[PDB]
Amino acid sequence: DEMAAMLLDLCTVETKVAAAGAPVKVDLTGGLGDIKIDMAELAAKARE
Amino acid sequence: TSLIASGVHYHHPDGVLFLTQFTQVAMATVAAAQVAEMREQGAFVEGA
Repeated sequence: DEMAAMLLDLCTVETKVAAAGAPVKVDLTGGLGDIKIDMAELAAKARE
Repeated sequence: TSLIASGVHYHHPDGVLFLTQFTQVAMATVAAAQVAEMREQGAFVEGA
């Protein structure tokens, strides 16, 4: 429901016109980008 | 649709060719080129 809300906000009139002028790249990520968490463990182990 | 020029930014939802800064230029060149051809064929009368 949170992510759905983030997707609609891109569909707002304000961000629609922004897309008409130029392609809009939106980061809806929760800061997973600067994450130093090692996926070799905390992902695999999670899956395991 | 949109065009950015030297000092100016022109945006139209339909077309820039229908924007006056362009349209006038297009219209002027179209006619000037057509008459030049008419002049090359000599079809232009001296007393027009």
